[PDB]
Amino acid sequence: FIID
Amino acid sequence: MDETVAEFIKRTILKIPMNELTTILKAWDFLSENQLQTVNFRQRKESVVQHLIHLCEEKRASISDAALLDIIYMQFHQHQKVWEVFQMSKGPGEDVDLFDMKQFKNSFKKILQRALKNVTVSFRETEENAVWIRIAWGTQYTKPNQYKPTYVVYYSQTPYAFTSSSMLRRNTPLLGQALTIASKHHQIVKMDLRSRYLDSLKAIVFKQYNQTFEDSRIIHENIVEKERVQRITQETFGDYPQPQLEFAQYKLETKFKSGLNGSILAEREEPLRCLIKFSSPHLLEALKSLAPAGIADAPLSPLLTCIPNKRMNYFKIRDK
Amino acid sequence: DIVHIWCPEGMKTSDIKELNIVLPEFEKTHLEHQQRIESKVCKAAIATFYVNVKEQFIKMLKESQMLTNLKRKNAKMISDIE
Amino acid sequence: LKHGKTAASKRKTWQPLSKSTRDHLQTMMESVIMTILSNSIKEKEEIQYHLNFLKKRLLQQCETLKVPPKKMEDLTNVSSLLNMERARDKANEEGLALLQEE
Amino acid sequence: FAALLTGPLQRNPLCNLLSFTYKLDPGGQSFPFCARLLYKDLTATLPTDVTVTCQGVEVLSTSWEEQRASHETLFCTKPLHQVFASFTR
Repeated sequence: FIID
Repeated sequence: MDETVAEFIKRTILKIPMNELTTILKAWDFLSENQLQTVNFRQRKESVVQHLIHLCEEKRASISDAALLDIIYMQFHQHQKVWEVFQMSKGPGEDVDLFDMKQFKNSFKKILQRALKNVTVSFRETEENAVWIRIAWGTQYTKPNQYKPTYVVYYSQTPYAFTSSSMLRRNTPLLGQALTIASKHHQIVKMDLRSRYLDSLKAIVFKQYNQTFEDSRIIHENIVEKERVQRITQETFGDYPQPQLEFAQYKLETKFKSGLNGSILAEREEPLRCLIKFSSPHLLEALKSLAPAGIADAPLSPLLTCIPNKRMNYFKIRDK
Repeated sequence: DIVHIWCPEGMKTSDIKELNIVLPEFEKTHLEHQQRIESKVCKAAIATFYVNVKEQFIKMLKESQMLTNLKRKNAKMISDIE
Repeated sequence: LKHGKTAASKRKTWQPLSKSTRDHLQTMMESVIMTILSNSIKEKEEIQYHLNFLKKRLLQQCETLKVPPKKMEDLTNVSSLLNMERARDKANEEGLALLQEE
Repeated sequence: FAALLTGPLQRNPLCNLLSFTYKLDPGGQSFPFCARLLYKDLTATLPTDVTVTCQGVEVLSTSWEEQRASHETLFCTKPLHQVFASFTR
């Protein structure tokens, strides 16, 4: 769960 | 006296109700108080349109005086328009900035009279030095867009701004860089966060409003479960007052993988595109009641708890 | 159905106005009035009416094409300003 | 000037001629009656009678002729309607002078 | 000390640049003095850049040049609440  | 700017004077009388009609005209402070008690406010509303148009004729109001009334009407009624946020960046090699209000009001006026020939610029200074800016967009020929204005909120020292959504999207790089040059910055970044309450969007960003502190016959067998599902919500959310956000669009391009099914999308390499919107008021204290209800897991996901922290609601999620 | 419409050269189908049908109707009823009059000084005034008014029909169509010329100039320049 | 020869399908959406076209044609008929009577010497009565019979006939044939319903400019104010795009085309020349020189 | 100043005031919340116009009576004539206080060090209280101008007349003797030299020394080495109490002295 990373936000780009 | 022009007729088309006198239509906007009688429009804002029709757009205010009679209970807060004395609140707007005392803060407008252009008419004297003996003429406010002369006009009977207890009569028919179309007589209030006829009596106030004689007061605007004999005192010789202008296009800046009628746009001064539009700011005070949108200050007490902040619910009709949304507010997107702009993020300005401080350049390298800078330690202190030089700001002046007389240097701000002429540099923002000359940057809009040069680009377009019909731009109506009106200013109003409020409490703790916040400038409130109306822009009426005219293109090349007509007197500008009086029915659909555009508002810029700027607090005279912050690099953060609260700008409303205009219906003319082609002038939105023109409005952003004009605030960048006059406030001595070098980069404008449109940050993706929007709501309909301006008082809640200044609480979630500026973070000065969020924290204000200085029988054995009904016995449960779930001792390990009952205070486990509420201890995560007290160390993250708590019973403290929270700002209001009512919208969050979640653009998912994630995949499907689970240990229960072994033949459901076991050969798919293509992404499953999705978009998940939330349309409910006061969402930050609405999701905290699902965990003592038992319909949600006590390890709550961090995408719903980083919303006052990471300072946006538009998220893009990647998962295998 | 061989009734005529007189237009200047360079026009299209969607540019046909209302004055280009009345002008062949102006000359069709012009010859039907001349045949009932035997006076030579009365037919010369209608021949004076045939020259100067048709000159104003050329003048009202040359002004009308310049109204459409600067309207298309205002539509072409607005792509150049933008 | 080229030919006509209309279709049989065009005669279904036709309209009569507008009022502001006929009011300018009534105005220039009264200007050209005063042009001939200032230029005539004798027999001013019956030459006027053949022109009032002609303008009765020419306004009758405009009521019977059917025109297409496409929009046109007003012919009555044709000296003043011509000048008002010249004030706007000059406004785009100085509007270019606020743009090209900057 | 708002009764000694004339005209409106323009204040920023960081107070890095100040502007106020006041009047004094050194010899019986009202002298409108416009002082602009710009700050060069953000971690300090005392001013660094002091520019004091006059809005009214300036064709006079050597009294106002000695006064403008007196305001520029008493704004750098004296704080602003103590120099307003010296103006009533």
